[PDB]
Amino acid sequence: KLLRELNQTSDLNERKMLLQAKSLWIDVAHNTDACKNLENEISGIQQK
Amino acid sequence: PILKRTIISKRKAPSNNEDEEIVKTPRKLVNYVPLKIFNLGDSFDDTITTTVAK
Amino acid sequence: QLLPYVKVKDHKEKLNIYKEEYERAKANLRAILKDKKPFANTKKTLENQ
Amino acid sequence: FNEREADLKSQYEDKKKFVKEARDTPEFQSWMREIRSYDQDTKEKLNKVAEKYEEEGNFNLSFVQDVLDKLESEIAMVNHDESAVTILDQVTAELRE
Amino acid sequence: VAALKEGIQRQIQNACAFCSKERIENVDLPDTQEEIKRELDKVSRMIQ
Repeated sequence: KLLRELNQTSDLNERKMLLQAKSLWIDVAHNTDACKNLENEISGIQQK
Repeated sequence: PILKRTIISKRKAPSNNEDEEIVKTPRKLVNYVPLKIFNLGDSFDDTITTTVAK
Repeated sequence: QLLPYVKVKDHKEKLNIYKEEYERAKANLRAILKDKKPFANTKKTLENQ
Repeated sequence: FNEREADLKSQYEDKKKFVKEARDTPEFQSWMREIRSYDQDTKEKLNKVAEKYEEEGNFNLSFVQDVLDKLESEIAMVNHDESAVTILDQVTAELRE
Repeated sequence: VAALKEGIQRQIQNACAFCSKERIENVDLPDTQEEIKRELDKVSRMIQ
């Protein structure tokens, strides 16, 4: 019964795990888009 | 009444939050410094909850 | 029920910083506009030279 | 100097646009209506609770983080609420009987 | 860019360690970091 309560809590825990993984993925996406912007800026500087 | 005037901020109370230096301070021509390893979030650790998910 | 304190404080701070930035920008613009005419006068003197 | 002043003028116009955007906001439209809502019940208990809130705010030495922390704490407290609250009088009446 | 790429490699290795980066993009969540931080605080309080 405590394990069933753990399952009920773990549904929210995995939801929090997914939210934190989504936050990490968005951080990775922010880093990647900023890297793409830096690549565009370096490409413009290389064109100059 | 008194509560509204105390809560509200007079525009004259500060010097319009004036900045330091007459003009903006100069910067390096590139000065990228990407950093941004963490954007908000943080707080509860991911490793412990990942082991909990496993 | 009253004005939101966080929002009013944030709005006042942003208005103050925007107003000071506007004031410094307009002061700099007036200074450069006043200083521009002597450059035109110097260009006229250099064309005379 | 002409290109530099043109850039400064463009920045000045951008700053003026930012200043204009700072005012006449939807939040400002919300304002002057909250003032009417406060004027609906003037002072009395509301003045006392407002004075207590001001004292708490100045004691906390914060205006943004403190309010968010209190809001999060009160939402967390309200999350566990209304447990078996459907019947309060009947159970007491039957217990007394 | 190399330092940013090393940071991105560390972040993606952490994302692979924590669930999977490729398994998170399918889920829908607002891009704004402040909303995600508020949701993380809310779920943390719910877990507490």
